[PDB]
Order: sequence, then structure tokens, then C-alpha cells
Amino acid sequence: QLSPEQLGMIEKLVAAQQLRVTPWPSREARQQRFAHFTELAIVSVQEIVDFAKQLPGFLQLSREDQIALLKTSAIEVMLLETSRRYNPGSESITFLKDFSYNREDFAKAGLQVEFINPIFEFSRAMNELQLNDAEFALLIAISIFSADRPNVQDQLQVERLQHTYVEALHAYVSIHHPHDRLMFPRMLMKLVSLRTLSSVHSEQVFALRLQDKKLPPLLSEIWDVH
Amino acid sequence: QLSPEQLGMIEKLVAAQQLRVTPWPSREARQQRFAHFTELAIVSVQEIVDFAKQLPGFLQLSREDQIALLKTSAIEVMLLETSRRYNPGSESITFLKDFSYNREDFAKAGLQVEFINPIFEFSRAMNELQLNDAEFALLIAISIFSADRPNVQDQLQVERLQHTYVEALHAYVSIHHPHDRLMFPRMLMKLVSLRTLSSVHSEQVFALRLQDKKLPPLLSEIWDVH
Amino acid sequence: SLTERHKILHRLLQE
Amino acid sequence: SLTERHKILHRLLQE
Ligand SMILES: CC(C)[C@@](O)(C(=O)N1CCC(C2CCN(c3ccc(C(=O)N(C)C)c(Cl)c3)CC2)CC1)C(F)(F)F
Ligand SMILES: CC(C)[C@@](O)(C(=O)N1CCC(C2CCN(c3ccc(C(=O)N(C)C)c(Cl)c3)CC2)CC1)C(F)(F)F
Repeated sequence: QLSPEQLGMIEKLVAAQQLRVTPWPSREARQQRFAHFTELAIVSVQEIVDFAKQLPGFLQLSREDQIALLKTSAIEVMLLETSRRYNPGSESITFLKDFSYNREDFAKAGLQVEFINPIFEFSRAMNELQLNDAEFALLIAISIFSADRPNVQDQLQVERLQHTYVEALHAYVSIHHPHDRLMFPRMLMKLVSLRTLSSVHSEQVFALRLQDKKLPPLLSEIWDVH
Repeated sequence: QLSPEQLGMIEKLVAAQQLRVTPWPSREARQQRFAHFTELAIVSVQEIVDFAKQLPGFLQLSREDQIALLKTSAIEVMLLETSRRYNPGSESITFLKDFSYNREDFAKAGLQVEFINPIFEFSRAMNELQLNDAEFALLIAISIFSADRPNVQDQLQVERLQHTYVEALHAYVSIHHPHDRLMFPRMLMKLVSLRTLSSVHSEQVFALRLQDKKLPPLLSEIWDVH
Repeated sequence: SLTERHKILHRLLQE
Repeated sequence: SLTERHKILHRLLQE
């Protein structure tokens, strides 16, 4: 049963989740579309950092572990935020309540089809689950607290924190879907798919290196190989 | 609660899971150590194919979907079998009830440390969970039945089958661990780590191409980029 | 097809 | 450390 402490923790995460971006438009148009997408990605990272700081236990971890966790979970959290903004009718994603983009628009922004198709296929799959704010906040917290990320020191604490979020999601889901015991493992199983997408993303970052398309400083910091 | 149908299914899976190998020994010794490991991998692929054929619902999928599922789950299932054979004391893996190998033996067999370390790290984490025959057989079935694998046509049926194993695991774990509700999601979360291991193995396969080290026909078929 | 590109795996499944 | 190689992310966390 959902305890008062889990209830309060989830609600605070939901509340915690509740600007000159280069506008969407030749080498000039190509550069502008890419800059639009990298700038939306920069806004997304900033929001993830702000939300991560509000997660019980996150700021108690060493700053080094905070960086290890955010560095590798950023793309998974960005893809979950993308899947939340999916429109099944138009097969588009709406960023910042106004910027709506489909698969062709992603290609015009410089993304390769090997990355676009899995983003849209994951988004379609996520939408079928129909997760609410609470479930998205909890899956994001579980994704951030993964003890198996590279360079994590306090693996035991990160796993202990993850389990608190998993338990709260289980209890929360038992109220939201009281007659469907498969809804809880189905949401966790989406974290498996996210790891594959993170790998497809690393291939996309590599492809940008070859075509000399440079990522802006923050994105190059968390994603490029130095 | 475990139903008679789930009980019978789990028992059949456990029963289904119940040799001319190049001996383990210069350029020739390295070539024979590499050959020894490729031959153990072949024996493993053959056992995975035999087991998958005994999984309820697997042979009703098209042969094309059967191949799509096996091609990309083979490495994950092999690494689960590897984790099941881990010796925490000597920090080694025992293959075919005799051949015990450590991190240095894997390096001698042509494996890069970037892959050896995650295999042993995963095996150590898995060993802490202390899974029995039924839980390994169900996690293997869950790994095989992933609708998100590349080139799966009947994603809906593959997903419906995965949910029957997930439900059976949940009901089983509730009897095996009646006082620890976290054991079931902890087992499921190991599938998240297997996706990364699979991504790291792909990098290892690409490295072998670069060092012109050829894989035998069956491994080249399922793993090489053609 | 994947089938024509995976002859050994195909044969292991058929047996 | 990762900290010395992640100056922007480090500043976002500090603020
Ligand atoms: C940035 C882009 C050129 C690229 O470097 C990349 O890595 N991408 C992966 C991340 C992806 C983002 C796009 C923006 N997105 C969001 C998601 C949600 C919001 C939002 O509405 N918020 C309120 C945060 C916003 Cl502003 C942005 C997250 C995925 C864009 C492609 C490339 F794919 F390699 F090309
Ligand atoms: C095959 C090997 C040279 C390699 O190609 C590779 O990809 N590896 C990943 C798979 C791994 C195997 C090793 C053998 N292993 C098992 C696991 C279990 C058993 C077993 O005891 N059974 C009864 C099946 C057996 Cl015989 C073998 C499965 C993982 C070996 C390294 C390389 F490391 F990349 F070079």
C-alpha cells in the first residue's frame, strides 16, 4: 500500500517537474535547423539537472557521482521527455508546447534515419502505456539512479536510492491500475529499450564527428569522446 | 499467486535446461585460446536454439521472427549463462563443468578489457541476487521475447508472450522470496544491464574485424555486419 | 530475408 | 576525474 511518505515524495517530484532559442527556418537553413535542435537539447539537459537536484538523495551523493549519473542518463531522460510529447495522430513530437516535429523535420535537423526511426518507434510504444506525470517522474528517477553506469563510485547507495523509487512506483501503479498487475513491470521494461536507444544515440554522435558537424559545448561535454 | 499452468510451464523450462572442443593451451597458443572461446560460444548458441524451441509460443512465431529474436538475444542469454557459472571466491567462470577462467584468461583469449570488465562486473552483481534454475530460465525467456529487437514483425505477439513469462516470474518470486517484494523488479532490472553488455559486445565484434580476427561461420552469421 | 542470411541458425531451428 | 572534464555540467549543479 502507498505510504504517506511515498505519497508525499511522488507529489513533490510531480510539482518539481511542472528564452531565446534559434527559431526554426541552403547551408544557412541547414545550420539553423541543427542549431534549433541542439538548443532545445541544451534546454532539456538544464531541466534534467534542475529536476535531479530535487530528487531525494541526489545531492547527498558526491558531485563526482552526480556527474557520472547525469552524464549517461541525460539522453534516456531526454527520450522519455520526448515520448511524453508524442502526438499519435500526426506522428509528431511537440517541444516547448509550440515546436511540433515529425520524422522528416528530424532529418532536416541533421539526424540520421538509424536514430530517428527508433526515437519515433519508442515514442509510439510509450504512448500506448499512457503514463501519467507521477509515473514519468518515477521512471526518470529510476533511470537517473542506475548503479551500473560507468564511473559510479557509491554503487550500493545509488542502488539503495533506485529501489526506493521502484517500490514507490510499484505502490503508486497498484492504485492507478488496480486490475492490471502487468502495468508495473511494463514500465520498468521500458528502461531496457532506453539503454538500446542510448547506444543508437552514441552511434549518431560518432556519425556527427565524421561529417564535422560540431555539437555545442554542453552537448559535446556530456556526449563526445575526448 | 502461482497458477497450476504457470507452475507446469516453469517446471518444463527447468527440465529443458537440465564434445570435440579445441584444448586450452606464442602466436599459435593465442590462436588456439581464441579458437577455444569461439567453440564454447558455438556450443552455447546451439543450447540457446534448443531451449528457445521448447519455450511455449516460440515455434508459433514465423521462422523469420524466430531468427530475429535469436540473432540479437543470443549474446544476452550467453552472458546470463556466464553469470550463472560465476565463482565469487576465485572471481572466475566455469564453462562445461570443468574449464575455469578468470579476467586474465579472457584477455589471453583475444578479448579486450573494455568487454572483460563489464562481463565480470555483471556476473558479480547477478551472483548477489542468488537466482535459482527457474528464475534464470524465466529471465532467459523474457530476454528472448523482446518485441523491440531489430526486424521483429509480430511485435504484439512477441510482447504478449513476454508478459506471460514476466507474470510467471512475478508469481514464482512471490513464493521464493515471500518477504522481499524488491526481488522481482531487481531481476527484471538486470535485463537493463544486459542491453549495455550487448552494445559493448558489438564494439568487441567491430574490434575483431579491425585486428583481422575471423569469427567461425555461426558466430560470424549472427554477429558480423554483412 | 534474415532467413536466407542465417543458414546455420535456420538449419539448427529446423532440426 | 569526470568533474574536471565536465565544467559546464559541474557549474549547473553548483548554482
Ligand atoms: C541535438 C541533435 C542535433 C543531436 O545532436 C542529438 O543528439 N539529438 C538527441 C537529443 C534530441 C532531443 C531534442 C530535444 N528534446 C526535448 C524534449 C523535451 C523538451 C521540452 O519540451 N521541455 C519542456 C524540456 C525539449 Cl525543449 C527538448 C529531447 C531530445 C535531439 C537529437 C543529433 F541527433 F546527434 F543530431
Ligand atoms: C567467442 C569469443 C572469442 C568472442 O567472439 C565473444 O564474442 N565473446 C562473447 C561470448 C563469450 C561466451 C563464452 C562461452 N560462454 C558459455 C556459457 C556457458 C556454457 C555452458 O557451460 N553450457 C552448458 C552452455 C558454455 Cl559451453 C559457454 C558463453 C559466453 C566469449 C567471448 C570474442 F570475445 F569477442 F572474441
